[PDB]
Amino acid sequence: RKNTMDMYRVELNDAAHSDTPILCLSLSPASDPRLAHTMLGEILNYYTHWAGSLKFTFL
Amino acid sequence: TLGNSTINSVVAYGRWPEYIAVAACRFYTLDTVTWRKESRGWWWKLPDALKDMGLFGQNMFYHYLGRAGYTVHVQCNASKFHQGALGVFAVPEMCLAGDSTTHMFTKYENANPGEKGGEFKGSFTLDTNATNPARNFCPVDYLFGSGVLAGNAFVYPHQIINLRTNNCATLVLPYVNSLSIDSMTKHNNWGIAILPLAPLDFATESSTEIPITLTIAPMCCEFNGLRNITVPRTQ
Amino acid sequence: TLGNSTINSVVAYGRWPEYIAVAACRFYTLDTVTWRKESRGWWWKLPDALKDMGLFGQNMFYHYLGRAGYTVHVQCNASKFHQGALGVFAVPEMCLAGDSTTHMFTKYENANPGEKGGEFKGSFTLDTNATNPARNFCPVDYLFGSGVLAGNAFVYPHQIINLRTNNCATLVLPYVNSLSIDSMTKHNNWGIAILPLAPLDFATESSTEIPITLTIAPMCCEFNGLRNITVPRTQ
Amino acid sequence: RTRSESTVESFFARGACVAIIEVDNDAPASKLFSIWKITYKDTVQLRRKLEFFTYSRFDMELTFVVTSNYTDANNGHALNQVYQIMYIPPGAPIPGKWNDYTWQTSSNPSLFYTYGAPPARISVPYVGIANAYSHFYDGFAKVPLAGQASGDSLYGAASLNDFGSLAVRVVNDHNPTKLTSKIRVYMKPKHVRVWCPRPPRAVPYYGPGVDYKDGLAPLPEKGLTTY
Amino acid sequence: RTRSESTVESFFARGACVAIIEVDNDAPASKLFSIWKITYKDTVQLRRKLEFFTYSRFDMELTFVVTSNYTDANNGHALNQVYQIMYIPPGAPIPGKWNDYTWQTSSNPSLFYTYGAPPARISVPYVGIANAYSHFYDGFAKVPLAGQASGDSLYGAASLNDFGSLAVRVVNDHNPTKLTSKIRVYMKPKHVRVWCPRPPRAVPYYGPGVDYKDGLAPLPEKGLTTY
Amino acid sequence: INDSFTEGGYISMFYQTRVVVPLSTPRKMDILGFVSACNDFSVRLLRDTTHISQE
Ligand SMILES: CCCCCCCCCCCCC/C=C/[C@H](O)[C@H](N)CO
Ligand SMILES: CCCCCCCCCCCCC/C=C/[C@H](O)[C@H](N)CO
Repeated sequence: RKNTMDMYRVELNDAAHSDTPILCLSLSPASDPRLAHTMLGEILNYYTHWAGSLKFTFL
Repeated sequence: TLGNSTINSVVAYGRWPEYIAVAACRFYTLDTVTWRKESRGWWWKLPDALKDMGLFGQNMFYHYLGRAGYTVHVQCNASKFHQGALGVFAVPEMCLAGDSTTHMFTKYENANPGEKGGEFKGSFTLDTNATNPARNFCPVDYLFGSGVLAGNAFVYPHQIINLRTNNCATLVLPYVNSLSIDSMTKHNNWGIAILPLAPLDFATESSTEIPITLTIAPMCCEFNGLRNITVPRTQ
Repeated sequence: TLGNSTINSVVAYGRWPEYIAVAACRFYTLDTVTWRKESRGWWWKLPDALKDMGLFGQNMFYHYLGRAGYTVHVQCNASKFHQGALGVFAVPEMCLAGDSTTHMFTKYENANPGEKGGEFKGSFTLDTNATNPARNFCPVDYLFGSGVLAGNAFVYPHQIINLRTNNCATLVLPYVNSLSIDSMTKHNNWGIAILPLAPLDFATESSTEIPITLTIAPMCCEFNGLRNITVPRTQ
Repeated sequence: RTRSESTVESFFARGACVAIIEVDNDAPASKLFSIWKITYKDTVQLRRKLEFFTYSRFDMELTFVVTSNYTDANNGHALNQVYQIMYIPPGAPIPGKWNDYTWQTSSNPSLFYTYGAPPARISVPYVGIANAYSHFYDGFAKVPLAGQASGDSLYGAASLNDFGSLAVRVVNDHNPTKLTSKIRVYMKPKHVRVWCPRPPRAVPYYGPGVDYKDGLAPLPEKGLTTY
Repeated sequence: RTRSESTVESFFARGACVAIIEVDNDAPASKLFSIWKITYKDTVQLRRKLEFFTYSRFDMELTFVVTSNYTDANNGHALNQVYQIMYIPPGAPIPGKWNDYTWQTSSNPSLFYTYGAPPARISVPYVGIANAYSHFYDGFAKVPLAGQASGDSLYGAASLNDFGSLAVRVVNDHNPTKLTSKIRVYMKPKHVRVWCPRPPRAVPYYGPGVDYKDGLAPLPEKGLTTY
Repeated sequence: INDSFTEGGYISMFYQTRVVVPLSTPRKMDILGFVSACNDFSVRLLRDTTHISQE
């Protein structure tokens, strides 16, 4: 999936309920490879220190 | 929103919870149960169901006296092509009938199952093992588990989840007791009973199952009598 | 009196503890140590020493961030025919020297012993086991365990227990840190060091031993960042 | 008699040597560029003065004294050298070669020094991520958790004293002759505030921590009843 | 916590290397003078920073760092060199020889730098013929017309980013010995205004346009359910 | 950068209930994630990035 459009899609299905996680992310907005190359991460990689709240939207 | 936890409503007896700890009292999600076509119903006891929930259980077992109201949120979604109805009842002093010829013979470990709770039965079975009795509840659904007609259970605070209309129920239960504060390990102030009023059905499928999830937040919590930790016997 | 716990005093740096939970923060008694003629000294770390103390330890391990001051009460009584003196020192960021040729090689389980703490040594011993290194502290008493002369330790907040004068010491330590609040499991804000300034003696007895008891109450406690429980690795 | 010269400001109002960074100007056994991690614990005098206290805030003044010499006699002459000193804050790409792209220093602060000029000098403010610098940290960066194999971080090591590095090179293309240069770094704290006095170091330093190995018997012999 | 260091001014307030112009001081295989067309697209760091936006206005500060060296050992000594840097705006005559009349620079701005002096520096205002600089131009300089043979201009190329060149020579008459010099050009935008933010470049640059050829798989592998 | 002392925490997603569809409906579907900073966000100490290099 990496380096295609499929890397942006997380698949859900209608299977029976389970307690397994759907996705897992580290709150490292500049060094986690999944957040580093977003606009936020790109801006952060020009600086050394960051502080403040984050917003995660899921569609 | 209560604490760091976030997300019609019925306030039991029109009385919001009130005071006569703070971090510990938040929404906790119990284990999901599976609504099938042949399901008879489920029950839980409060505060028993929350006894192993983070700091709230620690405060329960570290104090002699505790009191709390609750906010119970039942979640159950299906398609527009599903049908079925659930009744969610909050019963103060929800005593359940036993299974033996001996009165009040249900043991503590079975009367306090925890977040898993128990299930209603369709009929009454008498436990005959005398050497090793089960000493468990035998709650019959149409007797509402206590020798009363389930049709009249609607005198209790309640909500109805009709699959064609809504997918969630919210009950705000104030602390109800003959005392201002009691022992949370000796006494369950509330019981939650969920009965299928209309059986679950889905077109040309005798296999459909849908999950039901309960999320319960204690409210207006008070604890008193700090001592060493209580460790109830388990089975 | 702090909570249900009840009973000169020195306020470290003249600053009383202050805010930037409430039941959990009370006096707790650690295990008693035995002052002998040949004793070299004892040390503890705070909040490490209180990590298994009722609800305070639960709040420590359930939250990401915590802060607290302390009230430390050292208790040691003897007769009018005993002699000896103890120095009780409260050291912010009490780092102790290790035992190996590798810098900063002391492992987490040895740097956080708990309510038992550790003891000073009279001389420095270098751990030579390379296959299975001990990775423990080797604090020398006259070096105050950190490469400084113990005689100057009196620049820290301190009390002296002179057996002919007093039998107890009380230190009120405010929260001291470069941050407003930190991780209580990663970082020890305070260290307590007790050194025999004058050796214990009793007439014509080369056997006398007397107990020393520490009672510590956290104060002005704050916790933030409730999540699942932290379970540190043990040895 | 006033105490003007014993104020904390006056006590630290001196440029102290903290590093000698060595570089070479030679055709590519040599070191065409050097990386120095920024710290005051490579030397002893300033470290001992600072460790009188637990916490501190201050701005820092850095001065660079540059000296150079030929390696061989009558091997030839050389034109005046230019030196680049690039600050690499933690996370920025680190040079791996004398000529790699990182020296373009589009966002990194950089200093170009001409040999024979007066020592270079810059100032920086208090840059700590905490409210003060920690001279001592009694803790770990990671807490090892049950389930983890044999969270093994070093005792006392934390990123609260991670300030990046200095990368130093000679900008000139390499002479036919070999030249060696040393850049001495001098630190001066300014506008100093300090907290929690500690007893001074009594035995030789051993590593960046408080560990001791040798010279544990500092005090001499002196009779009790002898003046 | 203020955002003073993330303002557009602070983001670009750095001297970035954009060119290394090489010249020789030798008797007339050598290059006695060099022409460099003025652009920020020879390097990557400043280009990537600027291409966060579509349009910009700013003044420019140019700094010149000059280094030089002998080519042969013990070949002899040399007297201190003087360098001429002449700005040739588009249309002005371009030098064709080291000694041609154009170096008289009667109307062209010129800079004479003495070796060993601090790096040279000039400033220029916003000089765009449009109301802003265009980092991206989605068009052609010529529209090819029916009837024309096989108006063939390159895609994206327009004279709105034509700023002339720098001609660099050594003013001194040629030594008996060969000397090589490099002039590094550092750009700093000032009083910056920017418009229309764009996503940053994700793959290696390929030419002055937006074309890409290599390194098209930047992102690494990372499990979906792995922190 | 990745540093233990300044670690941020964990973001996770779970099924509260399951996803339910009727007949003649796709049983697999996609979600997409977006991230941004809030108005209290700030940064310090400008530095060069590791996301661009020149060869
Ligand atoms: C452009 C030429 C280089 C100029 C930039 C120099 C580096 C910037 C300063 C980084 C170092 C911060 C000051 C250090 C403070 C001490 O290490 C603390 N007391 C550590 O506890
Ligand atoms: C007399 C010594 C030489 C001094 C004169 C230097 C040349 C004058 C400046 C010409 C260059 C204009 C500034 C360039 C701006 C960027 O290229 C634009 N962002 C292009 O989009």
